[PDB]
Amino acid sequence: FKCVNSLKEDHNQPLFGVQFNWHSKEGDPLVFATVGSNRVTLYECHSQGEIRLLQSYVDADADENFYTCAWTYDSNTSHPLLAVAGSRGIIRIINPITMQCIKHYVGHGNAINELKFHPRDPNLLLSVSKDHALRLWNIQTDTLVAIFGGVEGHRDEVLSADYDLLGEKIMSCGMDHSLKLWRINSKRMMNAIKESYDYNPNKTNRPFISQKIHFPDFSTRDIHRNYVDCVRWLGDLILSKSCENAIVCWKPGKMEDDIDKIKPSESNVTILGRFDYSQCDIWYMRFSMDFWQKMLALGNQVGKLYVWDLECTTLTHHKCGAAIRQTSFSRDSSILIAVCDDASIWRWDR
Ligand SMILES: CS(=O)(=O)c1ccc(-c2cnc(NCc3cccc4c3CCO4)n3cnnc23)cc1
Repeated sequence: FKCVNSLKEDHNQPLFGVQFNWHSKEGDPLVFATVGSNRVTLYECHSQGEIRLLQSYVDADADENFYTCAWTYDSNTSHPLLAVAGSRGIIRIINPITMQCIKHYVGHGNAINELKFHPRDPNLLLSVSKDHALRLWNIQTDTLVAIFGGVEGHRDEVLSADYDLLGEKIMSCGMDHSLKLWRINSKRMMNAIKESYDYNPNKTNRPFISQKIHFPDFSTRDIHRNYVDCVRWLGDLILSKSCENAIVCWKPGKMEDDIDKIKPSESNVTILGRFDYSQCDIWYMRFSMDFWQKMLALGNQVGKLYVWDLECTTLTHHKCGAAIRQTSFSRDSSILIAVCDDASIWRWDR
C-alpha cells in the first residue's frame, strides 16, 4: 500500500467509525461513510487518489456523538441504506441519496457501541449497548425481535458483536472481560424472526412481544484481562482484542471440539495464535478484515497502520500522528481508509 491522499473534516472532533459500502456492483461508485461528532459523511473514491465529498447528515441534537455505522440494502429495490448510532442510544436509518433520516429506533437504556447487519437477511440489525444488552431488530416491520442479556448476560457495557459466516450465531464482548456466544438458529429464534415478519400494528391492537434471552450458549473470561473492545469471526474461530497490545486467535472448547457441539457449561478455550503489536494500549480501537477475510488491519494510538496477510507490514506518513480508531477496506481490497482522533481521513492504495 502507498498513501495517495488525506483530508480533514471541519468539525475537528474524533472520527470513531468508517465503513465502505460492499453492496455496490462492479464499475459502480466506490463509496464510504465516516462517523464522528453529530455527523455522518459520505465520500466517493476516484482515480489518481481523488476523494470526493458526496453528502453530510448533521443530527438535530448538537450533543449526539455517533460511535458506529453499518450499510444494508432494501430487499425489494436493492437500494443502499445506512444505519448510524451513538451516545443518545437512538438507531437512525439514512437514505444515502438524500442523506435524510427515513426512520429511527428507541429502546436501549444507554449508548450504542456497535451496529451489525445479518449476513443473509438485510432487515435484521443487531445493536450492542452500555445498558449491558444486545438487541435484534427487524427494520422492514419495525419490530424488536429479541433482547440478549439479563441474569447470565454481560455484567458491564457491551463494546462489540459479530455474526458468523451464515448468521446462525453471534459472539459478543465487553468491559466485563467476557466473550459470550448466542445461537440464533434455535427453534425459539427462528420462530421469533418468522413471527416478526407477520407483525403489523394496523391489523391488531396488541404489541409485538420480543424474546427476552437471559442465557448465552458459551461464556469465557480467560482470553483477555481488560476491556474486550473488538471481536470478529474467522470461520469457526474467533479473533478478539483488549488494550494489552495483541489480537488473540482462539476457539471455545478443546482443539478437536466442533463449535456446534459446544455445550453452555464448556469451561475450556484453545489459544491458536497471537497478532502482536505496539502503542495500542488505549480503550476503543477496532481491527478490521477485508470482505474475503484474507487481510487484517489495525491502527495504533500514534498514527501507524498494521496490516497482516491471513493467507506484519507498517504503513506510516510523517503528517499522520493521531490515533486511528477504525479502518475500512474497499470490497476488492485495492483501497484501505483510516480515520483519526484529529478528524483526519487517510487513503492507502495497493
Ligand atoms: C478522544 S476522547 O475524547 O478521549 C474519546 C475517545 C473515545 C470515545 C468513545 C469512542 N467509541 C465508543 N464506542 C464505540 C467503540 C467501541 C469499542 C471499540 C471502538 C469503538 C469506536 C472505535 O473502537 N465510545 C463509548 N463511549 N466513549 C466512546 C470517546 C471519547
